[PDB]
Amino acid sequence: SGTPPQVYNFKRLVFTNCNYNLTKLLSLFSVNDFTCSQISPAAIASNCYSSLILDYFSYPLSMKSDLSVSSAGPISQFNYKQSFSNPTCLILATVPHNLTTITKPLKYSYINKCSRLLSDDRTEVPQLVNANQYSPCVSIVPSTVWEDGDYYRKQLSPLEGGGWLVASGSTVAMTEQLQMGFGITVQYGTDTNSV
Amino acid sequence: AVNNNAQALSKLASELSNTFGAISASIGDIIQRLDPPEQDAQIDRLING
Amino acid sequence: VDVGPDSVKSACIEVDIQQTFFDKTWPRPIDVSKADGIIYPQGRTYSNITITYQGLFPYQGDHGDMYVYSAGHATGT
Amino acid sequence: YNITEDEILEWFGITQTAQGVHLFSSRYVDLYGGNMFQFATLPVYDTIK
Amino acid sequence: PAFMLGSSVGNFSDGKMGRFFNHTLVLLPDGCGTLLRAFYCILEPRSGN
Ligand SMILES: *[C@@H]1O[C@H](CO)[C@@H](O[C@@H]2O[C@H](CO)[C@@H](O[C@@H]3O[C@H](CO[C@H]4O[C@H](CO)[C@@H](O)[C@H](O)[C@@H]4O)[C@@H](O)[C@H](O[C@H]4O[C@H](CO)[C@@H](O)[C@H](O)[C@@H]4O)[C@@H]3O)[C@H](O)[C@H]2NC(C)=O)[C@H](O)[C@H]1NC(C)=O
Ligand SMILES: *[C@@H]1O[C@H](CO)[C@@H](O[C@@H]2O[C@H](CO)[C@@H](O)[C@H](O)[C@H]2NC(C)=O)[C@H](O)[C@H]1NC(C)=O
Ligand SMILES: *[C@@H]1O[C@H](CO)[C@@H](O)[C@H](O)[C@H]1NC(C)=O
Ligand SMILES: *[C@@H]1O[C@H](CO)[C@@H](O)[C@H](O)[C@H]1NC(C)=O
Repeated sequence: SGTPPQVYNFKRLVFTNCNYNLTKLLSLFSVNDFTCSQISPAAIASNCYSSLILDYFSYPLSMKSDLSVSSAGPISQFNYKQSFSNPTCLILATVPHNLTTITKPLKYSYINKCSRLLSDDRTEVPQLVNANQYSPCVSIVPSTVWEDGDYYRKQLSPLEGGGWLVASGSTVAMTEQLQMGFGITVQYGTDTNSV
Repeated sequence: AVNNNAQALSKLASELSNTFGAISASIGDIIQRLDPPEQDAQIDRLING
Repeated sequence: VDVGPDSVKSACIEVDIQQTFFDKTWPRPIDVSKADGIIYPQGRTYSNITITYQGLFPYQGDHGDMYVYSAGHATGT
Repeated sequence: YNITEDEILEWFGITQTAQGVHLFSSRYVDLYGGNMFQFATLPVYDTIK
Repeated sequence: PAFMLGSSVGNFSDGKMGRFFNHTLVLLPDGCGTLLRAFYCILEPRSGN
């Protein structure tokens, strides 16, 4: 339901004390690309866990090679991260033609740089967004980016370290059909084993 | 001497939970959660340890 | 996207400054031997065993961060 | 959440992990004792600073 | 006790410390210590006395 959000705006859903099945879900998914790291394709539809976390976002196939864990692209720099502490799965899918419940946003986008300067206007340090974490650039970058290289800026309070936070975003136009991406991470002992 | 024998046997009885960098300790769980070409490496790490 | 109406008009009740009365210290640092205020194991309980465990804890005997509430002024009722 | 009244030292704890916000207490399990036990799991979106 | 949490700090109209922006966790014990009203929500100031 609704419009999928940007890759730097990844919506997370957590599942606990319930039952799941991909065959009732993945059948209506036009899965373009299917990868899983530290886990088998059959495990996510067969094995039992303690809890599930699934992050979904809008993601085209143009920056497909940036799905790698060790990739250093801006998507893997200031937009989305993956946890080294748990096995992961990556899904790249497309809206089915006989599926109009979902909606399409204006354009794909991501953040090409996210670094913070200090009050002295001479020292600049990039911040590294952590695994399953959100950069402070998310707090100032809007949900959509109007055009490639859009610039955003904000003043930071001295109690928050002072200086300024600046960022720039880049855009990729829509294809014939909307493409989106999902990341799946499992948890085995983080609570009662019930899923 | 009795404690020496006890700790000598407890070295075996305790070490089986070690992973040696493998993602899990149970061999059945490794072959359940993984494809062959990487569970071979994980099992090999367990074998070496 | 939740529920809840709005309140009465813009008469926020006057808020005072009397921190000098609030500058009192009841000293109760924690005692890990007495075992007060410790996170349990998150998913697996144990029984009758001494276990080394990594987690999130406070230091021994931290004096703390003294805060307290009180009641407002009143002349009679 | 419903909480009854008492006069017993009540401990309470709040933390955040990548799973979400964890709220721990003693009013759910061990009243006359007192430790942490997860009574609430909250779907937080960003890390609290 | 009641606890309010966030990740963005600012100052009020008088410049005093305590103003936060965007979404904010608010935790409030309530009803003579019976309810534990919690919400990640949006705070909006008022401009009266
Ligand atoms: C003011 O007065 C006292 C302190 O001055 C406090 O209230 C009492 O505190 C004691 C603490 O020891 C409480 O005793 C505890 O009782 C538990 C069992 O109570 C249940 O079962 C009985 C029937 O057997 C019921 O009547 C009762 O209502 C409960 O349903 C025990 O399990 C506790 O044992 C714990 O400590 C011992 C060591 O002391 C351990 O060995 C145990 O494993 C366990 O950890 C404990 O003995 C007593 O219940 C409290 N009274 C009340 C009414 O709750 C308070 O500070 C305050 N009391 C007030 C305001 O009532
Ligand atoms: C919990 O562990 C302790 C220590 O291992 C046990 O205490 C010993 O119990 C045995 C038999 O029960 C006695 O022969 C020892 O003398 C005890 N040790 C001491 C120092 O007194 C205790 O019994 C265990 N409790 C349970 C329920 O298993
Ligand atoms: C947070 O509030 C500030 C206040 O102007 C605003 O500039 C900023 O865009 C907001 N951020 C989000 C993510 O809503
Ligand atoms: C708390 O108790 C009241 C009593 O009627 C009930 O209506 C309410 O649903 C209860 N809430 C919870 C969370 O148990």
